[PDB]
Amino acid sequence: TCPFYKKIPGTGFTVDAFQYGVVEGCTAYFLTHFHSDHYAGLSKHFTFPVYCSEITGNLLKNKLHVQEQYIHPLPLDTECIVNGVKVVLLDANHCPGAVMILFYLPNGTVILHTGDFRADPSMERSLLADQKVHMLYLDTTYCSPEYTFPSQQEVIRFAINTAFEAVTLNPHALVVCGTYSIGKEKVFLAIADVLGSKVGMSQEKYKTLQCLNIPEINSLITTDMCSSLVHLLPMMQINFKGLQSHLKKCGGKYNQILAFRPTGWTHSNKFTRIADVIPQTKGNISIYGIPYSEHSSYLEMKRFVQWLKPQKIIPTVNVGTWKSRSTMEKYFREWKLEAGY
Ligand code: NI
Repeated sequence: TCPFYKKIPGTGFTVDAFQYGVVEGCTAYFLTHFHSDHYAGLSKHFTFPVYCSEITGNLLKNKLHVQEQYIHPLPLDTECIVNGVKVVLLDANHCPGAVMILFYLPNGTVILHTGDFRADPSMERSLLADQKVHMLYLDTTYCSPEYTFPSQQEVIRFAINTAFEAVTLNPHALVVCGTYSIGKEKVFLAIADVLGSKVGMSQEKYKTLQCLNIPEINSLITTDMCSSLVHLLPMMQINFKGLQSHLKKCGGKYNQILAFRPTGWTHSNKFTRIADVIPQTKGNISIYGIPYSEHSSYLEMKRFVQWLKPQKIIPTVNVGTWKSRSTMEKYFREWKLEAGY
């Protein structure tokens, strides 16, 4: 049964609600982005209208084989009418194709659903600036002050300089980057650009990347592993055993691996500056864990919400425990009293 925080009152609409069978009263199903916790339940047998971005629609058609007649892509930053309700899709600064959705209810209420997002001050100059929002359905993944991490720009700087140093010291080193979903493509693309290489990968991952409208992508990626000195591997293989086994397959082309594991936040963020990060090393294999996040830090979240001044907030992440829910409500009240709304 579909939970309340996936339903949009006063409409026939649901958001990221594909795993509950046929939802009673739902005339249009919105999908914020192509991550499996959110698309869970879609397939080629789905026969209700799906509303999403153009990129999310390319992935629905090519990866899950949803038939074209049920896929309704919408342009961003553009007022659209769906089943007689005005909607707009905004960039969520999450993974490729990820959107937030503004719904303009017939009774005059305005609702923003952020999907998954990384809040940024640049959102304060989108179409959000123009009007009041009554209810916010908020990605609260890191809604606690302990959750600090660097900008994406600082993390990429660390990774490019680390990779370029290693391979200039040893021209026979291979760089490996872990992946399990779309998102975080800047990690491997930035590293391959500084090394003058294409990124090599499996046929299934190359397929996924071809759906993403990334400029000049044919120049950046390849399924020919032998021509490439940056390889992508499934995240599960990013460990000493998996990497040893990969090096064996490269036919004595390489004598060292440097590997990156993009994570979200980890507790070593509570102690160590990005500058000071060191790898785990066994023999000729080193593994860096780097805190590349596609969700808001606590401070980024707080700034967006205090700017938006919503009348009511409905969390969409960490809603399963009483202690979580109570923690989040406390922070929302602090933010409200501090800013005066
Ligand atoms: Ni996500």
